[PDB]
Amino acid sequence: LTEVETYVLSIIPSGPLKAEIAQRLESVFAGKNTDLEALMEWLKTRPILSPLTKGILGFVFTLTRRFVQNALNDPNNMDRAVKLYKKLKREITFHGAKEVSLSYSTGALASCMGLIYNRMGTVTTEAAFGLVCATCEQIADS
Repeated sequence: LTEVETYVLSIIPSGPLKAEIAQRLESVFAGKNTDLEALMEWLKTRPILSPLTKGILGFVFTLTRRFVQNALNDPNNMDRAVKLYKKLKREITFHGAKEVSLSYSTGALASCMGLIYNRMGTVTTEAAFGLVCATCEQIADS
């Protein structure tokens, strides 16, 4: 979480929105804000954020919806996603997961988040965080 965050914020364009998001990630994290629905509707209606970025945030929040499924979602990316997912099912640590994921393209990583978002419980939370981190990192690096 505390690692994840700075990686997540790095793909948010500058402005008061970044602060709103950091604020919301932290209060969810801390179990202070428990209203996922109010949160998801809030996120769904945010301007500025690319659909992919909304989907990634939606995933993170769900971790800590059609617009998320569609955002995360070509066949080449889907094939690679399955191959990454095979590995992540076998990942128990955050860094193990992160290091493996970084070897895949942004499209494969997004699609892989998509796979897991329809199959929560098929990879551990640490693994899911690792994937989020790698995805954000690749996005920021371009």
